[PDB]
Amino acid sequence: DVPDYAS
Amino acid sequence: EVQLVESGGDLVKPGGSLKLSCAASGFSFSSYGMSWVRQTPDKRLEWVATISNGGGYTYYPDSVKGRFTISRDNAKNTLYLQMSSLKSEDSAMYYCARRERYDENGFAYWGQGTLVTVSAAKTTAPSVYPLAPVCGDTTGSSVTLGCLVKGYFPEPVTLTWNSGSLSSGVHTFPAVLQSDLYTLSSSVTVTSSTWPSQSITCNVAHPASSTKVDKKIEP
Amino acid sequence: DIVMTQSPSSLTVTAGEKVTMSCTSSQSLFNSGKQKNYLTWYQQKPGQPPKVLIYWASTRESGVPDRFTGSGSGTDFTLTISSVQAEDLAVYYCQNDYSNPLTFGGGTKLELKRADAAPTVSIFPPSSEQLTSGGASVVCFLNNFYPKDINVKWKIDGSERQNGVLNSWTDQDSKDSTYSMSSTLTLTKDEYERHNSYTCEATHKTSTSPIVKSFNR
Repeated sequence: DVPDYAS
Repeated sequence: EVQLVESGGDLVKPGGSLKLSCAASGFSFSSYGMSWVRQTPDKRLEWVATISNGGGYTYYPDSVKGRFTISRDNAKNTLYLQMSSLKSEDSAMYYCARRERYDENGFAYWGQGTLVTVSAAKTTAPSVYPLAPVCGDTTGSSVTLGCLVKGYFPEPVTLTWNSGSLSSGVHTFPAVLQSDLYTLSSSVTVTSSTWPSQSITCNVAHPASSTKVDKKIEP
Repeated sequence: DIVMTQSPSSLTVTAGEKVTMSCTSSQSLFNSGKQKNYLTWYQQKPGQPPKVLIYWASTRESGVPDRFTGSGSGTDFTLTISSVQAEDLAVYYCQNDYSNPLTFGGGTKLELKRADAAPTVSIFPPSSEQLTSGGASVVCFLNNFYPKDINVKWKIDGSERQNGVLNSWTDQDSKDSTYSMSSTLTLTKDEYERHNSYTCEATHKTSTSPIVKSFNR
């Protein structure tokens, strides 16, 4: 569980 | 087919709570993050929350930070949003949208929307008024007549001219909010050889109070 | 936050012609690593949610037509439709999709060019049914005109009435590309019973002088 790319 | 269907939108008292649901389909729900994106009545679009694919990362704008919480159920394929301490600025269409973790190419998949209204108003059925032409303007080629549907809450209202059979020459103007209550207006144009020989009755329906009102334009 | 800006707000187009919309972030949306700008363009037609049109500023999505192209880098972005067809009269949004918070511009909304037409103005006194309940709303309609910018004034016995008027404008009618406006002046029956005439005065480029509609009691 990856973070969000716009972050 | 990716399907993201929302539920829950309603009338809420300001300083209340509401919990919407987004049920996703045609993909593996867990490999993608999600967002809630809302639309206001001025068609201003804004982001509300993002939750990553395993619910281990959540993201909020300052507006909504500490008032709403995005959460998911990966087993049940369902995404949620618990709204609390609802102000009237949060009345909007709430959309769930997928974050495209693989393509990183924007909001490709949106839902249908569910609508929240945060208002301390009360159901009030309207006053319909017939607006009958006046001066010697009256007879030319066309006479224009109307209906004033003043002071109602909530929406919708269905307005017709003679039950739907008079659609040519009709103009229904948007509702405007003037402190909890709306007002709507319509006009229809018919020849001088049509009214007052024929009769026109504006019919307004306000389902939120079971009101059915027929208003005849008469001179 | 990266605030986004769209200009123009409305754009009048003729079908077959090229039309250009601009978008501006306050901060570069340039992903140095991936080497692309993370700016997306959306199209929403009424009722529908938005639709993805171009992503990574310039990459046209699948099934989107050829006539749409995204241009620009850093802070200035430009959407082009090159033979605007009739099915493009929609609202177009640009989006910062680089850093959360994700921000949307205000939209540029296409409307269709058509000849000028003058408002068909009509005034209505209050209904006796209304007037029974103590209210006096006077209604004036300005139906079927083009271009969209009109101004209305209410006068009661020649004086300008400022407060008490409510106005509701419509969108560009589908069938004939025109616009319509209604103006209600709402007063008390008391007030209404001491003034003898009510005039509705309106100005539009079609007209040198304001258009005057009055009734008397």
